[PDB]
Amino acid sequence: IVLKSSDGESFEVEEAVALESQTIAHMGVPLPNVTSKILAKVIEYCKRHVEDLKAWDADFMKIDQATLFELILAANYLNIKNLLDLTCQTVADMIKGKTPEEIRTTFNIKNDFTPEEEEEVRRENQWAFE
Amino acid sequence: MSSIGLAHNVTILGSGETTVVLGHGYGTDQSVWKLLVPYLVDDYKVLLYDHMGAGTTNPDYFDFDRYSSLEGYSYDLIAILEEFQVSKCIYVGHSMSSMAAAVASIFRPDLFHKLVMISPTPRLINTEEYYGGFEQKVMDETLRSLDENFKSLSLGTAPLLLACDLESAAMQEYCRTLFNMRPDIACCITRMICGLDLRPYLGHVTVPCHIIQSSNDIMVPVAVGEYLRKNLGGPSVVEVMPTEGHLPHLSMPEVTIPVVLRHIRQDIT
Amino acid sequence: TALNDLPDVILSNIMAGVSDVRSRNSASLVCHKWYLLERATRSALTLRGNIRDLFMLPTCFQSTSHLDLSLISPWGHPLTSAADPDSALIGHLLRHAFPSVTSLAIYARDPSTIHIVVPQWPDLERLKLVRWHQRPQTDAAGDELKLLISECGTLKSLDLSSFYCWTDDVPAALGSCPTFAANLKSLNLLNSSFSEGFKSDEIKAITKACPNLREFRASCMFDPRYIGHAGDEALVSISVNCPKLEILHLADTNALSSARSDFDPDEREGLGQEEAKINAATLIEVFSGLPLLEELALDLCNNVRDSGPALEVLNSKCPKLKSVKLGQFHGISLPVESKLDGIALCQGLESLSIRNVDDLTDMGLIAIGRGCYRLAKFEVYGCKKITVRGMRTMASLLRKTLVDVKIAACKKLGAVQSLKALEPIQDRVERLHIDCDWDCPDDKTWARLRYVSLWIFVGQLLTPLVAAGLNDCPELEEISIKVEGDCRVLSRPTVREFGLTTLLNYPKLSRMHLDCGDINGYAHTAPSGQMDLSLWERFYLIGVGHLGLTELNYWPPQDRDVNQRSLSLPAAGLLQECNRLRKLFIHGTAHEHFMMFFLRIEGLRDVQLRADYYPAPENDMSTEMRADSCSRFEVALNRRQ
Repeated sequence: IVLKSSDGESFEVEEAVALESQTIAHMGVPLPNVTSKILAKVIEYCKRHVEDLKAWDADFMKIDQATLFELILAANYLNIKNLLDLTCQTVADMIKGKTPEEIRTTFNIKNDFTPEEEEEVRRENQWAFE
Repeated sequence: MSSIGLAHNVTILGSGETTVVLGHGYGTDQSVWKLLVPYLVDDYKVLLYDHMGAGTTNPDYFDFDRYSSLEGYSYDLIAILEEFQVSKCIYVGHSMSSMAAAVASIFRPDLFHKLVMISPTPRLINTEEYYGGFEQKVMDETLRSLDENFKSLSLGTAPLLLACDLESAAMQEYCRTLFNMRPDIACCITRMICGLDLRPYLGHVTVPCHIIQSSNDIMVPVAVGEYLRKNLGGPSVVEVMPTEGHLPHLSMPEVTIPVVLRHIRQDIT
Repeated sequence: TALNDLPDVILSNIMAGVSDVRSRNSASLVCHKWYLLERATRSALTLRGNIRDLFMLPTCFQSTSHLDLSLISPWGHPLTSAADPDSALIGHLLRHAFPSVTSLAIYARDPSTIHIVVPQWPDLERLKLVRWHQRPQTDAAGDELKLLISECGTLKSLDLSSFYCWTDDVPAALGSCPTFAANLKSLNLLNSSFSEGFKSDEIKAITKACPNLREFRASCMFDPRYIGHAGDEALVSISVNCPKLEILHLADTNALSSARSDFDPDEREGLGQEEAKINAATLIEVFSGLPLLEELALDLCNNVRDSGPALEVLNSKCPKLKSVKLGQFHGISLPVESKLDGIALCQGLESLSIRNVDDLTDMGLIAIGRGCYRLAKFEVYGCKKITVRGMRTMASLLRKTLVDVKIAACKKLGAVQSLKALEPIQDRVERLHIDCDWDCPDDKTWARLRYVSLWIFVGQLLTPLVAAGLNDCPELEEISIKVEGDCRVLSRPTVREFGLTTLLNYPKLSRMHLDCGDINGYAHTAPSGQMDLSLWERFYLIGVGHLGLTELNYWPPQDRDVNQRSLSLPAAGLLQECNRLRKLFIHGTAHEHFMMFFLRIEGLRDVQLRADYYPAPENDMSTEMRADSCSRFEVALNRRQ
């Protein structure tokens, strides 16, 4: 089995491993979304996931924001729960100890809270033991 | 309910026509009567309160000008008694709280039926002609420790001086509880106690007073009982029990409680 | 691409991975979409607030499945007061605020609270009742727990490990409705506050009523001195009645005590040191009847001898076994020549905990290390014959897997000996407990060590800890110090301070537990020539302000005769100097004047007085704590803006 990307790059894939994706196993292989590096990483990762038990899985996410976003956005296209978990629990670890401002900075999010709304949200959050 | 009750944490227990008012000494709270309350609720109505200096009360409510003298405490006791429609109560008080109740009886003889005093004293500072307390020289050390604690707390540091840091071995036990409130309030209350002198005013006390002391008590001399008995304007009785320490009604209840109960139930004085 | 442009499903998946409540609160303050997602995905909530302003409850947490109501101020106060007709509104308010609750933890001070709150969720699955105060007097037994049995639902797990009651309440309640007992999959009766454990007959009734149990934990009465003690027949009945058990945890109540003097045979006045009514054959039958066992704990305070053959049967008849905890099981491992036997045949163990084995030698430790080669967590308590050579060799044998070690009360292993014995795993151990025993006679970087637990006698200094071997710990984030002993006989310490400033040696140390609750002294009245507990609190808390702690659990020492654990002036003054505290929990009492000291801490958020010990202060006239003081303190604390 050999795959091809959106821009036209063609990449080979090992078999069996491809049954990991329930979408793929369920249904050459004209998948148009995974783009080169994304498909390479996805297939390579599912390859390791046939046999650093998690230390390869942690190093595997040493990529930057853009690659991680592409990775999760296409792992949703392959409906792979383990990949979804391993990927999302990095975007979740980057929301560790950090002010709202820092989160907005790291993810380029812009505030839309009026000060009274922030007062309301803080008053609500006061009801929880952190 | 009442602001007076909420301010002083007043609790009403038991039933009966006779009301017993329990007044703790300074540096403790109404929880010091936790062992005596069970013996009274079956036949007396028990009123428990914290005076304003206590560590269980709101320090905002503490007025330094009002509570720089014993008359403020006596007026607060009168107000509490009037709030709860208490008349002819039996007041059982620890040291220097019984003196406040005695002054209150001077103001309002009707509100009190008798007084039970546990190691009382009219004046705490010994003079040349009166040996009924401590030398001013040894109380100065306690005041200095309290002042240093307050100074440390004002600067944001830790108040680290304790009653156990005194070398008197009797001031350690007597002034143990004075380090149990906010340091500025502690200084104010301690100076009020040191400046107290009720020897002129004992002749106006007409309600019977029952004095309970300790055998060879190293803190309050036993002669205070005889002095009070001679100078009280009403009937009085002095009993000496084999206890020790500053809080016999909590640390040695199997001895102290029967004596207090007997003096509560005996009305001859 | 921007993060906000992702489909909401994977964003929700990301938000469900945010577990820290502080970070969830931070993330809720990013944008409206993030606020909505966080409010939709918050699963566990521990309600923080006062009982007075409960009607101001936030209703944004409509999706929380685990709700914890046990920590509402004042701590332990009755949520529902039966004398007030209005209390019925609290149940409706809780149901409206949190309609999707499947797991509930509530402080069950009074029966009315249970009757009003627990029925609010028919689809409740797990319930945890907490009570450290006295049991209210009722007409019969089981009446408080019979309010749980709702005839319109199915509870699957019940946790009474913190709910003080009478041991006959549980069998009485479970016997009033067989369906409720049959629906139970987990039953946690492991309460250390029981005056005596369950009798044999009560255990038989409980196991008989609940045949579908998967987990069973109980504080049993194994001492053969008392009539009705649990024995061989009780264990046989447990094996017969509940074949599907995966976790079986049985312990004597004294074995669950925080004070070592309660369960340690060395420190008991001749108590224990007598064989229990358990035989090797009985254990063989019990293990044969439990094929699905995965976690086994039998922590007794009475000796069991020649238990090796039973533990050998364990390996064959319990293939799923991963955890073994034994208390006073002698003859556990006595190898001959080079033949493994006893517990050493259970090669599938992941964690092994051992207490008070008289027969254990160095060879036994070696046999355990060679046989239980998958062991990732070892704990040995009170073995008087094992020395540094055996422990070091066993650590070297398990050097690939062992990351959680505990060496306590062992006579020949002091602090120095324990730290030398753990040399082979020094770069891999993550959790460590040692006893601060400095007088025991006879590269260096703890690379992965994150948690340290210390036990130390009263009046002993902490300063030799760094010289003992715990010198370079770059990753140490939490240290737990427990102090025990009777200080009424001790004189004034020659040194002014305990030595908490010795912890500046560790740069990452930010969380600390200082448990002095097992120090017995004089609270407010020392007799003569004695020092009260304020001196000891100052001794143990001097220098605590120098550490950069963000969290502190402090247990004030107690005067046992008066039954009070008050915070004193030096303790409050020294805790005030901790300028970086985010959380401060004091397991005792403190009056308003000393509690108001903590307002000087700028970043303090979670402060509470948690008297989670038995017995708890019953009312306002038994201690210095007041409800008004708590309300005023919390109002002032949540007012600093």
